Amino acid sequence: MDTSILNLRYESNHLIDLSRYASKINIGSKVNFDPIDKNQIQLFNLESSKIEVILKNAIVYNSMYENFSTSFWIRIPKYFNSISLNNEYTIINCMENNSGWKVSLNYGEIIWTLQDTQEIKQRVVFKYSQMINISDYINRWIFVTITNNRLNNSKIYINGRLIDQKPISNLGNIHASNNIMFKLDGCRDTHRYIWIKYFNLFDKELNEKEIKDLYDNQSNSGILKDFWGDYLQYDKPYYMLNLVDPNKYVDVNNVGIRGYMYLKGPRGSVMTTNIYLNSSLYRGTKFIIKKYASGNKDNIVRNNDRVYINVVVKNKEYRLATNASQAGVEKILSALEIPDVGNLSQVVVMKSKNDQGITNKCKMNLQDNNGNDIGFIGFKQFNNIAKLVASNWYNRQSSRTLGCSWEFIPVDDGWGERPLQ
Ligand SMILES: CC(=O)N[C@H]1[C@H](O[C@@H]2[C@H](O)[C@@H](O)[C@H](O[C@H]3[C@H](O)[C@@H](O)[C@H](O)O[C@@H]3CO)O[C@@H]2CO)O[C@H](CO)[C@H](O)[C@@H]1O[C@@H]1O[C@H](CO)[C@H](O)[C@H](O)[C@H]1O
Repeated sequence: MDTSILNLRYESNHLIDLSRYASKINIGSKVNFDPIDKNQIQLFNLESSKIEVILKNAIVYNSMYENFSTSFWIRIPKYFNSISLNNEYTIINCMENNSGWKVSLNYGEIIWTLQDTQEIKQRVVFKYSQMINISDYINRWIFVTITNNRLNNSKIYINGRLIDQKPISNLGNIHASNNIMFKLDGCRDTHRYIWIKYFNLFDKELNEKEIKDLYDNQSNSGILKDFWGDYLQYDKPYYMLNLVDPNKYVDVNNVGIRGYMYLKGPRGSVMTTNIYLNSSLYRGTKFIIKKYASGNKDNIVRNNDRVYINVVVKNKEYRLATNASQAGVEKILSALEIPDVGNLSQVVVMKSKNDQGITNKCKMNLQDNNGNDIGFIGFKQFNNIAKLVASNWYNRQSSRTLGCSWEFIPVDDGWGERPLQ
């Protein structure tokens, strides 16, 4: 039982339809594909930055009663300018002669619109704030699912969860376009772009289980993610965020075995008046993940990869390490001269999943040199200083949010902050 009417995927050297219908795909000259993952497609605010799918005539939506759904991932750069404030722009267009469906965006909004041949319309909308300290949505990959049941509602899901639903049983015949245009249409911000991936159309209303499964399956959950949702990489400098203490950042008081890594504050804020106000993300000692036991030639960090962690202090690389030999649960982490690590413990097991199954935010399980767990890396308040530690206390704990959850943040043009140093 195959409900896919379009499944747009990058294979070999081409974007192609992997559905049974084999619709034709025309790509403009200014479409960018991410080298690390060519399924990630960047569309600028330019006439030539477009992808047009010409649908088989027989699968064009033209009905009073047929249910259908769409799914895709999107990464939306922060809105930077007041010209975006009240400017709805189409991004995925299947409207013709004022009937059909489309996906549009606006300041802090993702919008679905349906319209019948008598111009009766209904919309469902996801809204997100740009005035939030740490956003789950701004410039981070979002999984969108929209379902349409002609007997009752359109529904919009975000990361597998229902956000909005609205009645559409009053709409009559909807006759959509023969082509789907992926293109910024009516956007007045000349600098705007989006990233998109994994666009699908389905000839049914997807149920909650199907949507959750699709989210889980397209998540690439064997691969660790950076803060934006891209693949976490080796050899790439990252700023660290601890989710349980998000107003602080990592620093090293002094390099060497008598120093320690710790959380210090304030992070401070980035703002453009009445457009955004967020915590500064480009703060503290950068981490670089290094290959240790990975067999893959590529630069991708996978679940259970055994690695080293380097830390950058005054533009020079040091090794994250601890002495595991004294009794005591928490092992304070230091930044060591790489040539002088000696018999200190440094091997880290990178985790994208809680157990074989359940996906968690990044964790780093430090090993001793006999291969026993020293514990997940987090932090411990030693009176007035929160020092970074590895601690098996974390390993024994529920599935609540703990101090061992981290995000890895690289500099990205959709965020727009300037690195201070
Ligand atoms: C709440 C707390 O401190 N939890 C610790 C845990 O501490 C245990 C025990 O819970 C605690 O009551 C006791 O604290 C007493 C102290 O030892 C005495 O010297 C003092 O006179 O009075 C204190 C209160 O009676 O200490 C115990 C440990 O010696 O110990 C575990 C390790 O087994 C953890 O350290 C736990 O704190 C967690 O540590 C985590 C990292 O491992 C992480 O940082 C968590 O933030 C933190 O909750």
